[PDB]
Amino acid sequence: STQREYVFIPITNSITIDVKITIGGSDHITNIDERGIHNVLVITGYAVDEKNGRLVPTLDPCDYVKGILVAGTPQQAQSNDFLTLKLPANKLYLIRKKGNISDDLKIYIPYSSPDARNSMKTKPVSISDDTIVNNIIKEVFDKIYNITQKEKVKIEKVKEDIKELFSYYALEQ
Amino acid sequence: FLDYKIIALLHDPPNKAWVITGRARNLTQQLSRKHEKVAKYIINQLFGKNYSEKVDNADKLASSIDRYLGSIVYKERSLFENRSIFLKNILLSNIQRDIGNLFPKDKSKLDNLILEYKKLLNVINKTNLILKYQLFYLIYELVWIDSKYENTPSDTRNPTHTIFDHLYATAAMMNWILSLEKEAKGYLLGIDTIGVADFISKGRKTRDLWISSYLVSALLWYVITWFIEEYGPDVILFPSLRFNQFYAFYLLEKLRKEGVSEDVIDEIKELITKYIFNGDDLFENLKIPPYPIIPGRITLILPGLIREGEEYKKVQDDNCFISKVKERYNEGWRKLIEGLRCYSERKREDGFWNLVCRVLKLTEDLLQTTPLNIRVKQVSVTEDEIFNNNKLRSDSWKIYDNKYRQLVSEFKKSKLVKVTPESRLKLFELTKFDKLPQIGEKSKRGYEFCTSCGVLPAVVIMPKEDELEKKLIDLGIARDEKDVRSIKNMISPGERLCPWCLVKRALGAEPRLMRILLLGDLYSVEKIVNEIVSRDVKIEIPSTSDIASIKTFEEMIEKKNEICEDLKEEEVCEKPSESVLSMWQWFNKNYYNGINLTIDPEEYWFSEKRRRYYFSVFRRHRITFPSPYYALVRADSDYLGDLLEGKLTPYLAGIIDSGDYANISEKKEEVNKLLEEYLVNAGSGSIVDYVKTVLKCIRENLNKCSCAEKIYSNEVAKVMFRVNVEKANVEEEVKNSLEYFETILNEGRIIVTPAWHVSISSALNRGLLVELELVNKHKGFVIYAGGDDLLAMLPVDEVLDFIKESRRAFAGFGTEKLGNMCLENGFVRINNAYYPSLPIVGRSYSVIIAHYADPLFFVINDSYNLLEEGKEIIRYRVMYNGEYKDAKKDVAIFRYQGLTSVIPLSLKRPIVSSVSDFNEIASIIDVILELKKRIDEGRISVSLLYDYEKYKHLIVASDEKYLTEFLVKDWIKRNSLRKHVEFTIDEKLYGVRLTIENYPIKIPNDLISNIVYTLRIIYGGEK
Amino acid sequence: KRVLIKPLEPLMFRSQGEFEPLITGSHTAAQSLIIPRPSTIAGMLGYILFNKSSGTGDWLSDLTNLLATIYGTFIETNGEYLFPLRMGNHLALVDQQHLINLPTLLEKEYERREKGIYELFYDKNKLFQIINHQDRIGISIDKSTRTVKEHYLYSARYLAFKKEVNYVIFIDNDAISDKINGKIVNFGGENRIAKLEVDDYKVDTSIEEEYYLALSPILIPDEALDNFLDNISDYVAMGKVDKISLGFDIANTKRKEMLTAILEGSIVKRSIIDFIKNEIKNDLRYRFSKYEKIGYNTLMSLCKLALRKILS
Amino acid sequence: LYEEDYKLALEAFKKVFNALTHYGAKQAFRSRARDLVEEIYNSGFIPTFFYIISKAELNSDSLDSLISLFSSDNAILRGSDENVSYSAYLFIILYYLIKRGIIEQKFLIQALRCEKTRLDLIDKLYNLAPIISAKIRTYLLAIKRLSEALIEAR
Amino acid sequence: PYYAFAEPFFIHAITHLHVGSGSSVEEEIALPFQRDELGYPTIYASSLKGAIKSFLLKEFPDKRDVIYKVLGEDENPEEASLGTFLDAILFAIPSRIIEIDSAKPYVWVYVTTYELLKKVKLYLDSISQLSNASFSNLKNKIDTILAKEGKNITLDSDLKSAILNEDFYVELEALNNKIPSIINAGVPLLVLEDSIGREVINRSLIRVRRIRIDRDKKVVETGGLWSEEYVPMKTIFFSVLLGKESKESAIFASCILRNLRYVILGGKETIGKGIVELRWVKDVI
Ligand SMILES: [Zn+2]
Repeated sequence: STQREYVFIPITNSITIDVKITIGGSDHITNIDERGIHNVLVITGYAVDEKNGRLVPTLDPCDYVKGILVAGTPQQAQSNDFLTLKLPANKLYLIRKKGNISDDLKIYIPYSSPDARNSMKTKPVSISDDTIVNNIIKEVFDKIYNITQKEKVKIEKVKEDIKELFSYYALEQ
Repeated sequence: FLDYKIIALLHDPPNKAWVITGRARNLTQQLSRKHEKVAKYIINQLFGKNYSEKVDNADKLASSIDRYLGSIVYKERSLFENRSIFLKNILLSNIQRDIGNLFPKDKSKLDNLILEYKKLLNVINKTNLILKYQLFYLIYELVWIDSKYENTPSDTRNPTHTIFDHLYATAAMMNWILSLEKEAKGYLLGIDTIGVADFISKGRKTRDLWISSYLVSALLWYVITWFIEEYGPDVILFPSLRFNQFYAFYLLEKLRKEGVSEDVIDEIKELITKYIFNGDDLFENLKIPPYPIIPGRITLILPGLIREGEEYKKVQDDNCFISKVKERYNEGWRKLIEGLRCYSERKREDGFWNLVCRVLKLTEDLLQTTPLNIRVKQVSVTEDEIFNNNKLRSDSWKIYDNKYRQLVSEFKKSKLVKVTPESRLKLFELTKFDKLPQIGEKSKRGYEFCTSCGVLPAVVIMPKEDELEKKLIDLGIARDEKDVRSIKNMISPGERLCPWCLVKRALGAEPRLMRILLLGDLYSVEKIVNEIVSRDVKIEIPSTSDIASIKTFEEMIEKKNEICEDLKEEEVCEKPSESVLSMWQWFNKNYYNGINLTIDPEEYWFSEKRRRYYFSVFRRHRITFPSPYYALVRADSDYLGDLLEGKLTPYLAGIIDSGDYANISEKKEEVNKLLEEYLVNAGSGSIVDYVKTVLKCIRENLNKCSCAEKIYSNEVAKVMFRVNVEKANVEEEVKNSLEYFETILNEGRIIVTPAWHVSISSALNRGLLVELELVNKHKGFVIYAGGDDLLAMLPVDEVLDFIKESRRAFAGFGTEKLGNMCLENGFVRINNAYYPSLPIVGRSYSVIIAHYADPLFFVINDSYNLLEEGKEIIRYRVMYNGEYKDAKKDVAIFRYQGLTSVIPLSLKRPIVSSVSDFNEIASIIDVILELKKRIDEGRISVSLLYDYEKYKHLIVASDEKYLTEFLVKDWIKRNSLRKHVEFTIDEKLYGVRLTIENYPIKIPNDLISNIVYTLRIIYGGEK
Repeated sequence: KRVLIKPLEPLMFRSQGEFEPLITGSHTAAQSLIIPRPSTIAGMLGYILFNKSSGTGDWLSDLTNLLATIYGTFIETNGEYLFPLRMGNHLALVDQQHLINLPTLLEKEYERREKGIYELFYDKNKLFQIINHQDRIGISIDKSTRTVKEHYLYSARYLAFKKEVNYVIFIDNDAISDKINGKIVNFGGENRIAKLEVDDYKVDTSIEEEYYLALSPILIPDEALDNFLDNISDYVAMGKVDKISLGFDIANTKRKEMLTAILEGSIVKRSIIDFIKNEIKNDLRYRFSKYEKIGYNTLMSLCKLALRKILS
Repeated sequence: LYEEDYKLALEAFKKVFNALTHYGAKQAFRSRARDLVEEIYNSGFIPTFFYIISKAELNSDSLDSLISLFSSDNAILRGSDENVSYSAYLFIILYYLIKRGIIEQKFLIQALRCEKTRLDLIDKLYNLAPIISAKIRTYLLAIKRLSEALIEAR
Repeated sequence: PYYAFAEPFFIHAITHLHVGSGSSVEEEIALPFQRDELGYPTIYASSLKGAIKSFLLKEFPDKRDVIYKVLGEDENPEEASLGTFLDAILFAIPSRIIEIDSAKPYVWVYVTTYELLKKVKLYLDSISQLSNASFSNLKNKIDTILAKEGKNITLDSDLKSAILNEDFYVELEALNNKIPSIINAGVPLLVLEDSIGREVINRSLIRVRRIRIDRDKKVVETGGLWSEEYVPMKTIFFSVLLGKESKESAIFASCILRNLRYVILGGKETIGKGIVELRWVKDVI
């Protein structure tokens, strides 16, 4: 049917090769129309493993991680370490809801093993160092959204939101 | 198009149902698609048709029925061949009206009216400007209904639309259908005001109240004045102007000093008097619309361009739009303050104006901000959503509904944070140092607060009591006696007023100044105050003690000939030579009865030393001592603001609650029974056998596009005739109709469209006029309107009947005429008219039996909360198709200093499903009225009220019907002085229980106990 | 560290015409704030530690020279911690279990979030199970006439508690949390008594987070007012902003000040902190540091019990 | 608190209403319902109860009718109006005492059979006369209302 | 500290009492008593302090300055007050008893509930700290009683059962220990549980319908009929008079407080409703 994938947005270079399909159908959940990014999904209760940044399953509700949603199943060499599920479009913490969904959606999430050997003394990290914000514009918003550099003349507007909208926690271990 | 949009509003002759399928064949005979000819004929002297693409999709994307009766049948009159002109209800589907032999006729009767415009429209000097459009947008209805012509429905197939509403929705959508070709940024603008009741309640003396409710409406009116000529009329979408005592006033003034002729206004002022105003005290003789009838919940539709004089800029300015509305609102407040300053200078020497002349210079930095904040959103549409590269795009029916959902969700997202307008002011510099301007007593402890606003630091302080005369001279206010008179007269000693409440008292002493912002870039900021100086139009305004004394007023009036003898040693039988014009119709129907109704009953027979006088005067002249209690009724509609979105909550209040629209699939079994029944009744003629085929095809055994792939039932038989349709593709009859109905019964609401909104708008306006005439038929006094609600004072005796007559009128079912709104059983019926009523949406009243000397702020805020919380906490048993369920809204709450009683009004959850339902609306109030008659006229002893305490627990504890019947019957018979009376509870009221949880108010649980509580409240209010 | 203030009887914190959610039986000339503004707790502590070394001062420099950083204030039943929650002229008291998952409610679907809001303020709101709003009428009597002394009739709405309730505030420098323990004081209002009882209950004191909860009114300098009241959606998500008077100084018997604030219990966004810090950077900033010193600008993490000031 | 007694009384009255066949017995029962409640609280419970049983004529057949009336619903206690109504009111009092556990039900249904224990029943009631004056007032007044309402005056 | 000394005391209603409040909730009463928060009668500290001040300003007219200082001034609020009463908490109401199965027959007993005892605890706890005369025995009685919360307990032995106020039957679980008499009334003291103690107390309040008669024709005047609610005789309230050391609070307790014992509280003094006796609980236990 119709499926999509979640993809973390870290500050570490675990971002290059995680996607396989760019359009899937004709549309993606994460829309960017003349105002900045929309439909940014947050995963609460789980932290990251930035070195190969993957979702560490915690129970702390203080821990949240953010990422964008696009269509596709990742790289066709996976699904024995990832989160494949199906929720009727009402049980997803999506920020900047612009449109509607058909009350059904198949999602993929990059998941990690807890690494049950250490105490998860986590810590959140913010998006700064526009140099990183610059060279991350290409790797995530070009191979995925071709409309950029054609309809988004306001790159400087969609730059600040990266540094103010997206954030997450990390183990730091 | 701009200044050519009349063909939009006029595309059809309102005798459109009479020329379809030859119902009148002689209309196209003696003349120099079939109906569009006379349409093209009647669009004369100005322009032909704009059918290339100006009106095409606008008519397509306003009717919301092209998707209902098929896109080709919607444009093939000769299908289902309906000679029968049935008028249908918009909200209902079964309420009908028959239309016969009352229609304009060709070339000898069609001219009896078309030139009567040109008796009053043409003669004025004008380069075909939009004032014609501003003098056609309203008086078209008037020249029609004055020509005793019956409003015809829109489509002989689906007649849930009056031709007038059809063409007005056309004109409305025309803005969008035009603008989204050049810049493609048409808009749906929504203006809203924050904390209306919170603001109104900030006053005293009932003058502050009236003018506060008038401010909240004018300051919003002034916003559209800068918008009803800037890009002309027809734009203000939901608050309609079809019956609007503010559009009228503005017009009749706009035909002065703009296009002023004399015989013209003679022709129309009397004409506009009948069908929009009805009040002998017109706009004139007050020079102000007497009723604040702007709700605040207003929305507008926008092209996306701006004209700077003979030249409009097709420029985006995407969001540099709503800030213009905000600066216009601020500029209206600035204009009102400037006018107050000018009027203080013109009144340079007069006490009450020697103060405003003083304060309006003591502080001006503070008053630069409005005393009421508005809340504005703006949703956007682009040509990519109307057309697919040239032509009408799919889902174009869905957008307007989706856009309105977007706007309402923007609003409900802004309700989550309330910003009191006082927060806008800057006070840290003043309140930290010795910087506050205090007149009178400068409080040595920094400052004090207003005794009306309550929160802001007052600027004026009048002493409480030393001798109440000298201290005004001592502390730099009076300095003489000619002015301390007005001082003590307009603001009582011991008062503390902030700047804003001081302005309120000023305006309540000079209402005409509202014109300053009531016209709107139509006069000069000094022209109006000059007209005010050149007159002495005194205005009297009822107080609380005033309205607490209607009956004794009328008994002095009926005893006028034997009372003035015992009178005249206290100057009450005097006559005031001046012509005071109150906005209180009951005063206008009196005060020429040799009685100075312009007095303060608080002073004479509500005082502490003089009442002992008057009671003696009363004890020998057979008049009851006055009642120190008035009533304060306040209505409000259930889910009206959510009826505008199509949700079923107004049809089933309590059954289908609000929150049930997240996972409405849980409540599926009823939403079907509502919508599919509506539809199969929606649309008379032969289409009934058509919508019935597919109604359940959605999931019975047919999947998507699957009833359309199997059912050839009738469409193939409505075709194959002479020349009718030349496109053989018959799947289009159902290929998309199935999707239409699937959306409808999958999303659980009616597909919202501009026609829906303008129809409900005109309905709200008519309901206003009705309720206004109803309050005035009683001896009450209106304080507000707005469709959603109504606030008004009225004596304690005329409450119940009023309420009983209010709801029944609000549901379009009455017994007497309303000036000219000859009410029907579901329609309003102005002289040979039939406009649909609001028969399914409920209504809820709040009543406060308040002693006159009570703190108006508190009584108004309590009347507000006792309706808001009460609206969402009360529940009661309602018979859902026989079996009982629990309802939420549609009650009437009474309050007599704590003593409370909630009275339901429907007890039948789909409010109306039969012409006989109207009889049982608010019937419990008729029960109470009958019982009051039997108790007062002495057929049932008073002790029946108190003797209920013993039958309370028995009747409450009996779950059997006839047993409670016998119980209540002998409770009635025991205290039944005649002993063979037939006063009998309606036999359904046994068992109706009311649960009120999660709040500490004490409410009886059973209906029969609430009835006696209501009776006790009403009686004890009259003593 | 943490201070408990149990009211020994109904008690009133005067409020100017601010609370109208409650269906009042009769009127009353003065309502009572549900949670005492931090000016009141500040002054209540300052009353105990008052000497003649005071001298001149805008009632706060002299006040700040007596105490540590008071943090906030919230309710405390037996075990439970109730917290203020407001959505615009509509107050509520709820426990932590329902704060933890608000952001989703504040950003979810239309009708889902309407459901959530409704059941928050009506169903799970434990206010009316704690606070009863009893009204008291008072009069005076001239010993001569032995009747009511004319013009002397005041009506006040008190705050009556149905069960043992404390007020929880956190402070520092237990060098004063000794001279304060077990001391009954005239906690703000017309001569009402509450008992102080300090314990040792360590809590977090700094956290970064998307959404915060204002346990105490956040003060607006009014130089930001103009450029703040236009974009509330950037800063506040749910609550109420309006002018409040700080209080009434006992030093020189005057109303203290007035400035727009975000009332106790209000969901603000993390865009608040940068705004306030990067709006006032001068004598204003020192003034507002004096303010926050007595528990004014306070947030609380919606996830776990952790506080933070704004300008520090 | 005695706010369930407005339902208990309803049940007992429904029973004794469907139990009396001759309408004259119903009107006589109404008379008793009005008369006895004053005496119970003026003259004491024990004197009024002695009066009631003395006018009730506790014979084993009418006693069996009452026993079934406790459990059945069609039970027909018959005889004479002025004598079956007193038994009906005694049934009212006993229905109360059973359903409020003031006296144990099995003990009652047993002592209404064995003549010897029928006297120990009266003894028990003597040991519960103060308790059965406070509890039963509301119940008996409800029966009074129901009697005046549902049984048409003679 | 600014609260150096406390002073708990009982308020024994010699006659009936009426400390009014405008018609507010009117469970068919037009002039109700002063409710607490739960529904129990209480005396606001405002009324209590005002009446006590008014009384002392006559029976000690020379010391008008000391009364002024300790209890606030009339027109000179240059200085606050140095004494302060807490809201008088209802402590024990009388109630008519028909005691089944008991030795020493009684016609009336006192009645309290665990709610009232908790409210009294709150006071005694919050006071013992500064109170150099720690009422450890009294507070120990009150927190021993509170151990049995949830049972209709009696502070005596020989009740075992009773019918209170001729409508409510209670099985009085006794005290498994011996407790000295809280007051010097040989009458027992029942501590009922709540929701049954609300009835026995709610029914022990004298509600009275009153009328006004036309002086000339021995007939009622129209509208001259209302109801009132009094607190019965022998009722006992509890309160504390706080204080901050002032060197005239010393004399205010040395001369004034230990001297006075009878005071007129509440309204309707002409109907003789309000003579009340003040017993300081520091000389008794
Ligand atoms: Zn004011």
